[PDB]
Amino acid sequence: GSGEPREEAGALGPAWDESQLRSYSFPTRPIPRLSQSDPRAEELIENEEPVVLTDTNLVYPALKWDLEYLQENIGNGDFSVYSASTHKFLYYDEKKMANFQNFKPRSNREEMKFHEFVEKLQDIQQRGGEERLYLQQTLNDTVGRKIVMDFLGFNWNWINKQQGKRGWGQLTSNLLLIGMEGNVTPAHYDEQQNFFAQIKGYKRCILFPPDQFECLYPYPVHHPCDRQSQVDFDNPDYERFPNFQNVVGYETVVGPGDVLYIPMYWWHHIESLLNGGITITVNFWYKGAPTPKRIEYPLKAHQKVAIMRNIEKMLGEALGNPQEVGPLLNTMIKGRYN
Amino acid sequence: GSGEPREEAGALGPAWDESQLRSYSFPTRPIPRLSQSDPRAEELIENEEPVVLTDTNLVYPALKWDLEYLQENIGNGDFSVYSASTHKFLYYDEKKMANFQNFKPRSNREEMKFHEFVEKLQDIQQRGGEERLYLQQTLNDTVGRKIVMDFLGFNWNWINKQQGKRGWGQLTSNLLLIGMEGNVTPAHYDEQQNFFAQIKGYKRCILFPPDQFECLYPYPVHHPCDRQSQVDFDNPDYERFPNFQNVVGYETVVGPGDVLYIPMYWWHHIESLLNGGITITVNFWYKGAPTPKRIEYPLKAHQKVAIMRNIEKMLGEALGNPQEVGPLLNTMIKGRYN
Ligand SMILES: O=C(O)Cc1cs/c(=N\C(=O)[C@@H]2CCN(S(=O)(=O)c3ccccc3)C2)n1O
Ligand SMILES: O=C(O)Cc1cs/c(=N\C(=O)[C@@H]2CCN(S(=O)(=O)c3ccccc3)C2)n1O
Ligand SMILES: [Zn+2]
Ligand SMILES: [Zn+2]
Repeated sequence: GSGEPREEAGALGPAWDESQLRSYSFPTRPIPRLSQSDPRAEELIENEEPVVLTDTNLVYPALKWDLEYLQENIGNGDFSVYSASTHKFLYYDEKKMANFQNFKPRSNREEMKFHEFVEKLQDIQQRGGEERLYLQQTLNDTVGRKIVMDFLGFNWNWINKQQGKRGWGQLTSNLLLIGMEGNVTPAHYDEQQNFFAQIKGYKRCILFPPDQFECLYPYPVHHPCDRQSQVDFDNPDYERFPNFQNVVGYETVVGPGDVLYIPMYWWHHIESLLNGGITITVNFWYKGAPTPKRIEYPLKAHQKVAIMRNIEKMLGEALGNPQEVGPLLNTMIKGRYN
Repeated sequence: GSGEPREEAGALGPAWDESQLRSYSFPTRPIPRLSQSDPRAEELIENEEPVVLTDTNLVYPALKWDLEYLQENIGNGDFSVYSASTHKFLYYDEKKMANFQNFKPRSNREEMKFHEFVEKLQDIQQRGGEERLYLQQTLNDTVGRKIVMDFLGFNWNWINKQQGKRGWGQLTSNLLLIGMEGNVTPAHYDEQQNFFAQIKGYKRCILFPPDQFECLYPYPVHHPCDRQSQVDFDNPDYERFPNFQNVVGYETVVGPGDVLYIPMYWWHHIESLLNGGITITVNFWYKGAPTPKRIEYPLKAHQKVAIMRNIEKMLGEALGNPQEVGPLLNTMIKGRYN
């Protein structure tokens, strides 16, 4: 999967061991770890394939970040902090909750100050509780001068050259992620290009190419969990999701200084290693390049994914009610295309 | 189904008996036979429900038509004549035959003069052959003066008032249908409003409302047999088409002078009665009224049918190949909406 664990400099031991990885039913192949100066890494990014770049220095000034330094300097703004009773955080589109009245939400959001999230995490650790927290906040203007200086110290030269070379849209946001050990963001896909810059701790990243759509069974587009896989990776229901027995992933473990390119529409399952301490990540999201004027066949897998999304959307509007999308689609194919 | 057979005037016996009707697996209810002056008949047509009008005099001058009079006066143009080895005529869109290379056609068209079709039918009857023929030709300018006079004698006053009252488009064509006894046009639906004017002989008409789409399993839109039911009414495959066990039809027998309104998108199965002689029919097709500017919910069944047709069409163009429509639709719903 992730290969034999890397050895940290200065003979400080292995960065992790296989007992910090969760157990799943599918095989994986390693994502390549390359230098940013390696043309193989440019070839991968251009072909919209994942790659771990080891030496971008993208967030070099942020490698000194921890909770004390952040609490001291990140400012007095509000931070979105997500809770969870188990290791799996259950995200959902709150705007789409109206369409599914029989939807029980289980990972609630709560805005708080940074110093509150820090002492709330210290609250849990000593009381021995099993509640998990996950801070996920877009970096804004309300951060202190020191964080602004660190932010200005990012390798904007390298990443801006990446944005122009690939024809991507401009940077949409930076997401700061601080998570507890063992936290799991379940498999889902995003519609923007992602540079996943690891800062503190180690995160296991399992990626699935867009052509695995058939094996990962995303929720209906109108469901609050749109773009998330319905499959419970810890207890896969092979009767509902038989092609999950065919899924093959791409796996890597990113540590401080690593930058993982997650191509747009690629599924990713992200977990903070067991017993590995808190994790810190900053993401760089770019809107993908505009679709070519004339079409090249055969279509890319992510184009077919977008086609399916648009059919579901347009059908929900045409029928007036997203709940009728399913029965019409079954009416369309039953005994005609299946 | 069609009720007890009507008694012809002058004590000339029953117009038909139940032994001239084919045997099928589904129940039926009678289509109402009404006077054109009956408001119930106007209510049915306005609600796009079938009705048999008994006294339109729509094609009154044509009631004297037979093969001798037609051969004498219909002119020297070409007439499309369809052949068939069995009673079921297998029509298909020749333009869509490219998409389905593994399609074997079994009811071939052949253009000929009217006098040839007449003596070819006399050829078959005396040689005892089992080959069937079905003349289906749009009436054009190349018809003799006498047929023009008969055509001018149609009740244009009544039918034009119908066209304006319902907001329909203008008349698209008149189809002259001359068929042999026992001929069957299998179940299919049309996208225009139809006034089905019976002239000679009797035809059993079995209609299914558009909301029976699920029970009648039409071919893929890109298939040459688009808009036709895949179900063999003489040997229904309940394993492929389980909801055909739920279908209920509307049934009637039309004779000379009867006009059957077949509403747009209504399925119809039309058969010339066994041992009943040749049949003559003229159809009047009108494009339906333009769809209302703002939408009224819930949708009509035929609107959902049109929605499904457009998804299949647009998907075939987007993917570049109609053969990929099926697998993408299954990919879309398998384990997500089913
Ligand atoms: O725990 C982890 O490390 C894994 C993890 C935490 S958050 C996350 N992803 C996201 O938060 C967004 C939500 C929607 N998309 S988006 O449409 O591309 C977009 C991008 C920019 C602005 C708005 C929308 C990705 N991942 O994968
Ligand atoms: O044997 C019988 O009596 C039954 C029978 C014989 S032919 C027939 N139907 C048709 O020939 C057309 C083919 C396509 N449509 S259409 O889109 O509405 C249309 C209408 C006008 C111009 C062009 C297209 C109906 N039926 O039902
Ligand atoms: Zn994501
Ligand atoms: Zn028809």
